[PDB]
Amino acid sequence: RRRVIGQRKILPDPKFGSELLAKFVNILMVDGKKSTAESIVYSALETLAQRSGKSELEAFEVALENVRPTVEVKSRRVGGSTYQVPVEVRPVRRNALAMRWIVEAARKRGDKSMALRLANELSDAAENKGTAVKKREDVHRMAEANKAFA
Amino acid sequence: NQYYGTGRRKSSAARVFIKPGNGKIVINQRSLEQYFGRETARMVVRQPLELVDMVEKLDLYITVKGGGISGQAGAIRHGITRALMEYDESLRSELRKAGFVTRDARQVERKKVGLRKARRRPQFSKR
Amino acid sequence: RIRIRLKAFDHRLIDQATAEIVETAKRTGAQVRGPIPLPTRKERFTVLISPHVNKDARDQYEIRTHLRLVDIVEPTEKTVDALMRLDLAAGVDVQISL
Amino acid sequence: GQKVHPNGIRLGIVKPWNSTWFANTKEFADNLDSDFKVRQYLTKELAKASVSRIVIERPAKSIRVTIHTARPGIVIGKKGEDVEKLRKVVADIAGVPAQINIAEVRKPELDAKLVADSITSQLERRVMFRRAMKRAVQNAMRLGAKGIKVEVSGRLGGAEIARTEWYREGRVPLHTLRADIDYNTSEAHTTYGVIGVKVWIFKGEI
Amino acid sequence: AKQSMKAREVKRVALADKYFAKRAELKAIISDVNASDEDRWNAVLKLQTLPRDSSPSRQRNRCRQTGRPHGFLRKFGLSRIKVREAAMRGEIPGLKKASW
RNA sequence: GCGAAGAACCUUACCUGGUCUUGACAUCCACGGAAGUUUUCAGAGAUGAGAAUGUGCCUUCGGGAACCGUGAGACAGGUGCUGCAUGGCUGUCGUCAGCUCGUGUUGUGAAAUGUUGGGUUAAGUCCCGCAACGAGCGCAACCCUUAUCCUUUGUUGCCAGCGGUCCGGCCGGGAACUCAAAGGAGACUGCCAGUGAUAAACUGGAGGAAGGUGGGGAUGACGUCAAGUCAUCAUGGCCCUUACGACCAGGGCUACACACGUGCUACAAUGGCGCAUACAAAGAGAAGCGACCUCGCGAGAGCAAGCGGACCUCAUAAAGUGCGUCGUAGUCCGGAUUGGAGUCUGCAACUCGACUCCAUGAAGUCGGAAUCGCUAGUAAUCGUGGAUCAGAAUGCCACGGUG
RNA sequence: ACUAUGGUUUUUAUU
Repeated sequence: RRRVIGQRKILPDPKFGSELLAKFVNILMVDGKKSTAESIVYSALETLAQRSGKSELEAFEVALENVRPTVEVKSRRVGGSTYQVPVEVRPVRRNALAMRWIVEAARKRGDKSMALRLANELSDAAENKGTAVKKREDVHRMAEANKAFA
Repeated sequence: NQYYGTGRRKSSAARVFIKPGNGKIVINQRSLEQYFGRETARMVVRQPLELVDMVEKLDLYITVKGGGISGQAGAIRHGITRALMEYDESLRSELRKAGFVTRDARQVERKKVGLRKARRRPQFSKR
Repeated sequence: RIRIRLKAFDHRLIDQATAEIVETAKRTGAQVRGPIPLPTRKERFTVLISPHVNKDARDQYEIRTHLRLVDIVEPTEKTVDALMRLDLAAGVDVQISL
Repeated sequence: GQKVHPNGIRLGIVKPWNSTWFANTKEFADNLDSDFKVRQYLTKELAKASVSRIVIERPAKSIRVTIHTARPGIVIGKKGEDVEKLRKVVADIAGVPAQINIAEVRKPELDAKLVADSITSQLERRVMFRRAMKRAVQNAMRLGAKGIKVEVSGRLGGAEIARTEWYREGRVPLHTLRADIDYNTSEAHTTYGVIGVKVWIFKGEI
Repeated sequence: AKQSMKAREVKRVALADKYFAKRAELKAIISDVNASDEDRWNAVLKLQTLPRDSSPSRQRNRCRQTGRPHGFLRKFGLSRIKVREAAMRGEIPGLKKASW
C-alpha cells in the first residue's frame, strides 16, 4: 500500500555520534542481543586502526565508500513475460548497501570469534583483491548497462 | 526558584527538579553516574540534558520508582523535558525540534480470538 | 474490642454494604471516621464459546474483587451485638475478629 | 456469523442476576449446584402456576427464594403454610435453613413469559402460528412497550427450511444498557413439532 | 454421559475431609522412631488402606447436571457444556457479556 | 497437543471372566426397616452371611413422613442406530457496503426504475445530477479504551520543607507526586493559502501532549455447505431388554519390518560453562506458603522463623554486564540410552509417574523434491507465575526483560 | 510461452 514509510528514525551511537554506527549494530545483532554487538563494533576495528589512511574515525566508512551505486537490476513481470529492469538506489540506501553485504559475509564465516569473522571481510572490503568477490557487484554493473526496450 | 516535571512509562514513574545556577546531579540519593544507565540503554535520560548539560549551568535532582531501569529512563526523559521546557523560552523550541515533548503511549497490542502468545493466528512453520 | 471486614464483586454494592455497616456501627457510637479502603483485586478467564468442539471460538470473562477494612471507632459490646445479627443482603462476605 | 446476546450484554445493569450470594473458588461450583437443584425442583412442581422467574439469596447461615408469578394467591395460599412441603426440601438441597417468598408479576400482556403463554394457548387450538403470534404482540403494543419482537422456530408446518417466521414493532434497542430488556423461549411441543416461541420486550430506558 | 455419574462422589468426598487430608500430618500415632529395623505398624496401616473406591486419589468433581467429567472450570462454577446457556439466562452470579 | 488441559485401579466406552438385573438411574402404589455406626467369617472384589450399637422426625395412639430397601402394574437403561425424522448449537467472505419495502412510472407480465451513472469517503458517508421520493436492516454514533490538565479518593500504600523518635512515613505535618480508583475538559478542519464538474473532501504549514473517524476496542446486515453434532443436551422413530443395560477384576485405548501433523532444545564461541554482579511484572498460600539447620552421595525426612495472607514465605528473575576458560575435534561439552541404589505420593508406580546419586554411553557440525509468514514494542529471544493436581508437563492461560 | 480432467442422482410453495 501507499500511506507507509519511508524510513523510521534511529538514534546515533552515543560514543561516536554516528547514525551509520547505529544502523550497523541493529543489523549486526542477533536475537535482539545488542549488548553483545556493542562489544563487537570497534573490537573488530583493532587491526584497522593504523591501516586506515583516513584515520581510525573513517576506518569503517571507507568500506562503505567503496560501493555507492545509483541503480540495481530487478526481474519484473509485465504479463506472460518477465524481464530485467533497472531500479533506482536512493540516497537513503546508497550509504547502507555495502554495510548489509559485510554482515552477511561475517555471519556466513566459521573461524575465530565474531569480532574476527567481521574483521576478515573488513580487511578486504575496500581492496576487493579476493577471487570471485566482485560478483557481489554484478547486480549494479548489469544496471548501469541495462538496455531493455527504450 | 526551582523547575519541576513528571513522566511515566512501563510501570515506572519519575519526578525531576532543576535549579538555575551550576551544581549537583542527583538520582535516588546518589550521583547520576553512581549506578544508573550502565546497561544497554545508558544515555536515554541525558538525550534532552545534552541541550543544557551537567556541571555547566544548573543543579539537578531526580527521584524514580517502579518497573525496570529502561522504563525508568524513558519516564525520566519525559519528566526532565517537562522541567526544561519552562526553564527557558527558546530551549522549548529545541525540545519540540528533537520531539522530546511528544508523550509516548505505545505500550503493547492486546489479544483477540483466535490467537496465540499475545498475538498471531495458530501457526504453521511449513505449507 | 473487635475489628471488621467487607468483601464483594459489585462496584456499587461494596458502598451500599459499607453504608449498612458504618451506620450499624454509628447507631451505638457517636464519634466518626468514615470508611477505610483496601485490598482491591482483579481476575480474568477464557472459555470455549460452544458446547461441542468449536475450540477456536472463545469468549472473555472477568471479575473485580473489592474489599474494605472499613474501621470501627467504638467496637463496644453493644455495637458488636448489632453486628452478630448483621443483615445486610446476600451478595457480599464479612468477618468479625479480635 | 457470531451474534451478540441481547440479554447477556445487560446483566447487572438495571436487569439483575437471577441469584445473589458470595462464594470463593473452593465452593462456588458446590453452591451453584444446590442453586440448580432447587430450580429444577421448584419449576417442575410449579409447572402450571403462571411463574415467570425465581430469585435466590443466601442470608446469614440460611437460604431464601422468591417466586415471581402472575397468580400469587394460589402459590402462597391462605397463607404461608402451603409452601412448607417445598421449604423442607430446598433446605436439605441447600444444607441450610430456608425461606420461601412471593412476588407479583406486572403486565402479563407485556411479559416475555406470559405473552408466549398467550401464543401457546392458540397453538393448543392448532391455528396458523403467523396470525397467532402477531395478535399477541398487537395486544401488547396497544397496552405498553416502546418495542416488541416475536419469532417462531423449527418444524413449524411451515416449510422444508431452516428459516423462521417473525413480527417486530418499535425499537430493538441496540446500545442502551439501561434498557431492562425482557426475553424468553417457550417450546410448544405440538403433534408434529416441538416449535419454539421466542419473545423480546422493551419498555423504557430510565 | 450416564445417570450413574451423578452420585459417584458422595462417599469419596466425605472421607477426603475426614482422613485423606490430615492422616499423614497425624501419622505419629501409627509409627515408631525408637526401634531399629523393626515393624509393628505396616499390617495395621495396610488394613487402613484396604478399602477401595474411596481414596485420596480417584477424586473428580464432574458436571453434576450431565455426568460429563471433562471441561470443568472452578472459576466459572459450571462445566463449559452448559456455561453460555446458563450465563445468557443470567443464572450464574455475576457472569455477563462484556468481552475484552 | 482437537472434543479426550494431565487415558495407574481410576477417567472409559474395547476385549475376557465374574457379580446381577422393573434394573447403577427415573416415577406412581404397597410392604419390611429409622438414617446411621462398628466388626467377624467366605471371596481379590462386585457379592454371601452373622455378632453388636443407635431408634432421630412424627401422632386423632388409629398410626405415619422423610429416607434405605423389596416388589407389582405401568415403564426404564444404551459413547446402540437415525445430521436425508427435528430443535439447539456451528463454518467463512469481511467486518465487505450491500440486502430489502410503500407509492408513482415503465412492461404483456416475472419484474425493472429506485439502490444505477459522475466524484468524495472507511462507508448506499456525503457531494453532483435526477423518473423517482422516502424507508427498515447494515455503515456512523452509542458502548469501550489510551495520552494531557483540573477536580475527586487514600490504608496494612505514598512523602516536599520540619520537631519528636518501637529508630520506622512511626506520631506531629500533607492529600500533592507515585500506586490504585473515578468524573471532566481538550481536537473542532478549528486556522491560513492551494486543489476539487472548485462541492463532499483532500494537500501542506503553524500551534499542541495529540490532526484529520486523534489512537485502540466492542460489535458479523442479505447471502455463503440447507456445514459439524441426537458423543453435553433434549426430542420423533428404530433396534437390544434373560441384554447391545451396570457393578467388580484382569488385559487394552502409548501393538508396529511404515507413514502423516506440529513444536521445544541444540548442533555453539554475536556460544556455553564456573564464579561474581545490576534491575522486575504478574500470580500463588494454615490439614498452607515454607525461611533455617541436621543426617547423607542426594532427592528428601525431621524440626522450624515470618505471615493471614499491602511492612512474610513462595524468591539471588534469567538472559544481559564482567572475569576465568575453550574450538572447527560428535566438542570443556552432551548424558539421549542400560543396570544398581534410593527419595516422594499413593491399595498400586512391575507396567504407563517424578526427583536423586555412584557408574557407563549414542545422536546432533542446515536439514528431501519443495515451500512458509507479517510492517514495530511487531518479528526475533530469556526468565517469572498460575491452572489440572494423592502424586509429573515441554502442552493450556497469563507476566516482564533484551529488541 | 504453457497448464489436462471432475459420472448419474441429490432444495424451500405452509391454511
